[PDB]
Amino acid sequence: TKETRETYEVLLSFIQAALGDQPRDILCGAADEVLAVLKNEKLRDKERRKEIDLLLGQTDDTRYHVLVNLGKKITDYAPRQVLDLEDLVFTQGSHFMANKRCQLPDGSFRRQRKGYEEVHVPALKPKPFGSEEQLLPVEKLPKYAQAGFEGFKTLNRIQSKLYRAALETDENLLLCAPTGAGKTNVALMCMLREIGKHINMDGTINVDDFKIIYIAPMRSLVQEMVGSFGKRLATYGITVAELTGDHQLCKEEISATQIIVCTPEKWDIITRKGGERTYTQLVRLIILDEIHLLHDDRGPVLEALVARAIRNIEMTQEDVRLIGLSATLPNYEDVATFLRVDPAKGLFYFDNSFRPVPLEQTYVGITEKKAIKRFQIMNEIVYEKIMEHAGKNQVLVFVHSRKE
Amino acid sequence: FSSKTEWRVRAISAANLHLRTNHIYVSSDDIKETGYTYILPKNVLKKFICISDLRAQIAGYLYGVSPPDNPQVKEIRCIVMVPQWGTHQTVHLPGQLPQHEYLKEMEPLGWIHTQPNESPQLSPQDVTTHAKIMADNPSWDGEKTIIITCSFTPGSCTLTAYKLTPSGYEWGRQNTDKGNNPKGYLPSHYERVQMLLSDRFLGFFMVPAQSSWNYNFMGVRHDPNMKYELQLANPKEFYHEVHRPSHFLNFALLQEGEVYSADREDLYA
Amino acid sequence: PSRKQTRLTAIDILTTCAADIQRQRFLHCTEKDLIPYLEKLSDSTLKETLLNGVGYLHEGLSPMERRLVEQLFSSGAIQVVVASRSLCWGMNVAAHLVIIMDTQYYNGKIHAYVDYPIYDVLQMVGHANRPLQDDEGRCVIMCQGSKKDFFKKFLYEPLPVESHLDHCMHDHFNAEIVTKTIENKQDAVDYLTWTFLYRRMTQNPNYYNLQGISHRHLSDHLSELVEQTLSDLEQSKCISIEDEMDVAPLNLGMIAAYYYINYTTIELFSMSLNAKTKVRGLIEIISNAAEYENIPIRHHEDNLLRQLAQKVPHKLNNPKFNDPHVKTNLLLQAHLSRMQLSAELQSDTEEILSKAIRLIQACVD
Amino acid sequence: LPIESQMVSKLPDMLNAEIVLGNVQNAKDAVNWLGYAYLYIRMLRSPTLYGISHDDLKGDPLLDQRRLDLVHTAALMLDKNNLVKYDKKTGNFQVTELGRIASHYYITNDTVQTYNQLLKPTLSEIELFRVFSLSSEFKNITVREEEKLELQKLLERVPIPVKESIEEPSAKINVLLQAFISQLKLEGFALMADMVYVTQSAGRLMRAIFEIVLNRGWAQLTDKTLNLCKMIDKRMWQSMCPLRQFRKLPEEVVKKIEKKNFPFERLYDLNHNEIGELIRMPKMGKTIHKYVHLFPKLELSVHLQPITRSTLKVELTITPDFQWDEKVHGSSEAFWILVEDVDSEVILHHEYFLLKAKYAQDEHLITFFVPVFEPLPPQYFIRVVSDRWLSCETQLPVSFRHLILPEKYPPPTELLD
Amino acid sequence: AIHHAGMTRVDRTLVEDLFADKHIQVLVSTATLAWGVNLPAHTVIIKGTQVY
Repeated sequence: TKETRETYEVLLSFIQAALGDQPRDILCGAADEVLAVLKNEKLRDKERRKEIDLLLGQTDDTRYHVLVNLGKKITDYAPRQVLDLEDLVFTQGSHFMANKRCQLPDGSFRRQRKGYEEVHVPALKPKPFGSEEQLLPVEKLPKYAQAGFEGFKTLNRIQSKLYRAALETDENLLLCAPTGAGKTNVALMCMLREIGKHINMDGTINVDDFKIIYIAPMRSLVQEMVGSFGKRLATYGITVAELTGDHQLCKEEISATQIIVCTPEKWDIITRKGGERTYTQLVRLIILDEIHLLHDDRGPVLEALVARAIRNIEMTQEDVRLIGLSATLPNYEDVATFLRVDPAKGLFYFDNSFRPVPLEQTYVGITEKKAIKRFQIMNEIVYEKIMEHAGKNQVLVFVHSRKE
Repeated sequence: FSSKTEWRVRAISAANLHLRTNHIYVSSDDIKETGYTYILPKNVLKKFICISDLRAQIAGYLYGVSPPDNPQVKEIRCIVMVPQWGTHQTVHLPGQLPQHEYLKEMEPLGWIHTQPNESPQLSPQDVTTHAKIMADNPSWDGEKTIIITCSFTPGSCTLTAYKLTPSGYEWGRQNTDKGNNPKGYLPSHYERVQMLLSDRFLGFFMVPAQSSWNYNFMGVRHDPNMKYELQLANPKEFYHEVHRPSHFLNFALLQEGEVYSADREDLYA
Repeated sequence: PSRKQTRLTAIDILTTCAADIQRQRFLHCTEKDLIPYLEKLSDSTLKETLLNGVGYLHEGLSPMERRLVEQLFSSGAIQVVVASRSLCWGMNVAAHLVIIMDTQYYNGKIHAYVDYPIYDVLQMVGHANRPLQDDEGRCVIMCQGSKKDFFKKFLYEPLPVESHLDHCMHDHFNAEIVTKTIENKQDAVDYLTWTFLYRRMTQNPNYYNLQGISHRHLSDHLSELVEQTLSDLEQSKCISIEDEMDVAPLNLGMIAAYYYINYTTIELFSMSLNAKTKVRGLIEIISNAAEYENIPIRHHEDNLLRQLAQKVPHKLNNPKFNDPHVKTNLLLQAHLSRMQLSAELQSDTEEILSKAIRLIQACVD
Repeated sequence: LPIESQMVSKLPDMLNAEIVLGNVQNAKDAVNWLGYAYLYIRMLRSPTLYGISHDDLKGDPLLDQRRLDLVHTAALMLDKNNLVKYDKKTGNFQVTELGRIASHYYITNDTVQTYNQLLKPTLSEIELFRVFSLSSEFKNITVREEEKLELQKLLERVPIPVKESIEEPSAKINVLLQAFISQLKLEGFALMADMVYVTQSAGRLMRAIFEIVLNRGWAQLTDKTLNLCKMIDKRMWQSMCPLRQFRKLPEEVVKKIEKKNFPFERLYDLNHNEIGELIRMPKMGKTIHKYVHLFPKLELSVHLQPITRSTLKVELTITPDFQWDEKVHGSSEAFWILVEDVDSEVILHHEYFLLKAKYAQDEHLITFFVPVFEPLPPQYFIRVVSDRWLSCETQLPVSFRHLILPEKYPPPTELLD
Repeated sequence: AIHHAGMTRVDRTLVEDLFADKHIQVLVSTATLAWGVNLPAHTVIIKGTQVY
């Protein structure tokens, strides 16, 4: 009843204040359980209070009385055809787990404990260096590009793998390489080629011939990218910036800006208004960074960008380089077709063995019937992880909420 | 009292005042024929109804001229809004009459005010107000200036026009007590007068120079002896943000609340 | 709107035609037939654009070249063509559809865009007429949001026309006084009554800032008018006003009237040229001229002007590079140093030079 | 993991914006466009997943038919909401201003039709907020039991009455927007995240409202909506001192000048000393002054002459009255000039005027014509307002009290037959 | 040690300095830490696998 419901809401608020942000199933369950204990008559004196403290965390001598009061104030315990895009478009996009089955590695195993399954996989084994092979120093690659690589004596294995197609071809690129492989410095070269395409004897990198567009999936990423891209490409004398501009105040500002970085969305609105149509035809290069965002709900935007770019090039007959960067995932040849990358000379694939620091991943899950119980189990799991971080290693926990 | 609830109820109410605007009635009753007859342009009437509120009386001051070669009709060409505040039964507006250049071309015809409940008489508060203006102002002629009462009828607006009789003027000059039934009040004090709405010409507004007109939400900032200038511009609505600073000035907040949810996601523009 | 915009527009049209999946739709003869015409060409891109039957015309084009293009079009050799706005007046070849876009043109002097004069627009529109054959003629005017309603109103209705004499006034009173057509203030008012201004003033008095439609209103207005025109003319020592009634021409005014110039120009001259002035000064004084102020700047050419100054014999004192007087100073020095230029500003140089000598001689006088 | 396209969900919105850019005229160009999508190659190489049986795939190998059907469905969706006028016969699309506004603000086509049906000239702020709250972009936002305790408190601490609505999503979204503008911190985390969503989307939403309602010409509501836009952008109500938009200023000083009521435009009369004397904080006297003269101010003159009995010509002369600093005003400053009719009811004309960096202190001359009507009115008004700047406006009554209209023109001599 | 956007501006950099020099083996931060300025960890472990 309402006389009761109005108190239930207050109880929920009180439980929320203790726990903080949590899944709805778990918080509600805990509240129902705290209330259950209060209502039940098998516990007397400190005992019930102690049990509540163990469950809801430390409680002020003043807060417990209020909780008890709430409990006491509780009365009871051909022509086209129309189709539905709802059942068609996939719900919870990018979390779908579409593949029917997953193949476990030999190293990986399963050990289930009470309330939680724990999975362990060891570190990967680096592919042996090829016979008569070696990493390219910053010497043996073309004269001009070498500038701005200072502090760095040698190229990474993968960087060294594809540098040739990077600087010698306008063929579109796709690389799939694990986190840590240092992917940026590959794309950097793809830029140093274009920066080199316009050069003079008595002046270097004359900058009004090219405007480059770097599309990155996240906002901070844009900041830091303009930050390092500036330093790197500065040898050519090129100035870049983030496109946060409101359309009209900063257009004439970004008029003088080259190699601008932005989120796909920004590029799409700004093209819909036409802020782009003053820029374009001065654009020989667009970078799609983390193009696997195609799988996200945000995916259609990237799809809208690239589609427009291609469909447009067919009218103008003036072409543009397109450089895709993706995490290592199948459907690579499909994204290739999409970017009009010639699979022959333009396609690049590398599997999970190329992550610079090999990754041994263990997965732990809770099969608890009740969310309330599951929340308690999660805390216990963290403690086990902490013990391993007992030695000289760095541990780090990414929680669902900042407050949490 | 505080009427915190009252401020909101009436506020979402008044957002429909413009509906009234297109249903209005006008008192037709016996024409003296020796009297003047006043024409009110419909546009100012609409706007004046639209700025008002259904409890507090608001008032406006009438300015007009008689058309050429037709001295017995007074066209009302202008309404002036001055710093003021109302009650449900009356309106307190300052001693100074409008002074301004656009006004020099015309004569004052009296005033007009909103009247929450319809009464078939000129409220004692009114005859008293009018007489007391007239006492202090020779500029206002007894026979030429009127009080137009605009009452809110259901889903509608309905209006009448009064003149003080000399009996009335004397009573009102004299009268102290502002209660709803003062001593010596009589129906002999006022007289109905002939008024017509018109779509033939447009009236215009005059409005306070450095502020707006509506002081209801600051009563302590209003004084009988307060001075004001004017400008050519339209009145803001009763509940308009400007008339209520105290309410938009309710913020007690520590900035660091923003620390929470420091995930900033934007990726636009 | 632009001299250069004509080239670009043709290329854009060609690209659109290519997209339509059918190319060279605007060429009604084979490529073998156009060869005799293309042999006469300098411009390389024009050769291409003319390949599909498309055409263009601008300040660059010679009269023969123009006559040829017109011939090819009317005879049906070429399907469509683009043209600079300046050529709306002097163009002898008509059409079926005529579309005007970017009517507002760029002015360097105030650094802003300004609308096409309405009569121009009407002329461009009248350029779609083919009475011999067509039963209709068509026009599409692409313009800004602001400027939409104005055209919707004034292209269809007949046009009003008002007098400007009230503003440009002095020169004629001066010249007329010189002929002794105006011997005294009265003759001046009388002269005024022969004009179109006289006609219009009482018709739409608020336009001429005349406050009433009455008799003494108009009379007082014309009076105040000759009063101040003769005063301003006497202040400038172009005339002498005797007894307050009569007038006579003086030395200055006599000169002015004789050589027929912008009167303000030679007044400026009068307060500028002094005993010690020499070619340095004569350059800038002759530059500030009424004729000089008539120079046209395209696309806010300010940086180019600064670059030109950077290498000219005489530098300037904090010059603004959107100002045509500065531009004519620099173009003039450029001519004196026999320096090569882009034909764009070279045409301009030639036009300046056309009227230069007269001004110079006036300074001599 | 396969990389698949979520394109189908957004297909109606994507199609619009392409018609808006003029890149698709008709159905055919639409199928040609969609033939460039990732969803196209995925529908080609895995039809089984995308809703195509293999037999009808064999029946149409190129997917010409299925793609055309999808395009037709998208067109129908766009039309029913009046983004596009497209008849099935020709297969051609026509753009509407509503469509353009929709594309330009990346607002969905359900929201935009909600605005089309809801928005009327006579809307109060009270109602403007509700219409905002009805945006289809917010469709999934709901009100949780636990938070309905705080929402009530917030509901009584808001300046604009929501009370039209009780606790339902509309109210939550409304009170949230107000909370954000009123700068209020929220206890619940759910509400915080929610509020963030609402306010971030609110810029584009309110703006598309302004654009629409301005294109219609309804003066009062375009004021209320641009002002709302500014209030969202700056996170304050107008009732607060404009000096706040300069973040360079101390909070206690601002609050101090708000304490005494001394109308802002009255700060220009005062010198550096006279300023500090108001709040009795003379040490601040110089710095305040800087800001007061940094605040964008235009003064404007007008020269008006009648052209025909129907139309007058207006020459507006804008003279910058403020000191430019590119670390404040930046490269450009934006202003709407709009001439409003007698009652400030209808907008007779409006232009977007933009004063660049170089040209501060240079008076700009704008020339435009306005109509006049049969009951010749006492005056028009010429309003000029900064786009982004809040509480920054200058109004110029243009009085016709002395206007003498030209004699009406006789009919042209008839063409005889 | 825990680092989050919520706390501060400069003390984030002052915490990052503390972690690089091995001040704190275990730290808790929001995803914005992974997307922002780049520092790795010997072993990482997201908790609960859920987001709002």
